[PDB]
Amino acid sequence: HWGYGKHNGPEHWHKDFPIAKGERQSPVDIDTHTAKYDPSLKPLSVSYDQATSLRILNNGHSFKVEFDDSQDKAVLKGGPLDGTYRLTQFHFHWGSLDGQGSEHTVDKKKYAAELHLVHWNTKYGDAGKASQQPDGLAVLGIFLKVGSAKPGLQKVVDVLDSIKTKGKSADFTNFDPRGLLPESLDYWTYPGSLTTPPLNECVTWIVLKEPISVSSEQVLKFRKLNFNGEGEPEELMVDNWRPAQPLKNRQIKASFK
Ligand SMILES: NS(=O)(=O)c1c(F)c(F)c(S(=O)(=O)CCO)c(NC2CCCCCCC2)c1F
Ligand SMILES: [Zn+2]
Repeated sequence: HWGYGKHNGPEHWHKDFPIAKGERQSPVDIDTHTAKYDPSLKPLSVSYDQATSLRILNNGHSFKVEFDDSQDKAVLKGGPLDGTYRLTQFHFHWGSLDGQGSEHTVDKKKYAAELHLVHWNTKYGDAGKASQQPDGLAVLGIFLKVGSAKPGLQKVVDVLDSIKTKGKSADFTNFDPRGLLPESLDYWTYPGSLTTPPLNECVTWIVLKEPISVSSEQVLKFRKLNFNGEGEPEELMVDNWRPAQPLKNRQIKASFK
């Protein structure tokens, strides 16, 4: 029943999910001047060569591309992480206009959108179980700015007209998420939470410093999606971002100087 609107959006979520007011909620503003360079952090290992995309779905909040995560096929390790995290899905958050849409901010700057690649720690066996653990998930966050097109995104944007309204899905195989990554894997990292209900405090966030560029046409297709189900009043799926939450005692670490 939650969403992003005036009566059911982020300021209301604490009533159903009191963890919304917890000590490690996400997203956050990344103050780049107070982030601590940690020379002991590892390079992030992203191993997406054998990834198997399966389907794309409009769930009424975002859209999400789900992967075969029953094998060790698309894994994140290294960086701040201990052990192996398997990719289960990615999704995006975006704005009604180019000056907003990201969840994280950088020195208060909002990006047009943010891509989240969600991974779960294999020591917990399954994504639901992992979501109940303090080190259960690792989410790789990538900012999107509007400028030149990202050719690797086009396969995603071109099927969005088939999943316009809540509950629609389609097969979506052979999508390579490597085509969504920027050149650099320099990153900030901090302990946080899911940014949607149930808001569990189970995420190690890894947010890349380098944005990708996407074109105005690509992001316009995101904005044609609908929050509503077919046959309810039309509400365009825009501004599906949670604003920055208090950092509380946490340190953000940088992998770079
Ligand atoms: N931003 S985020 O990465 O914290 C996020 C979402 F915004 C999001 F919408 C989803 S969702 O569509 O699946 C809706 C429920 O929050 C997940 N998904 C993860 C969290 C759900 C629990 C199971 C663990 C892996 C999926 C999710 F991780
Ligand atoms: Zn997200």
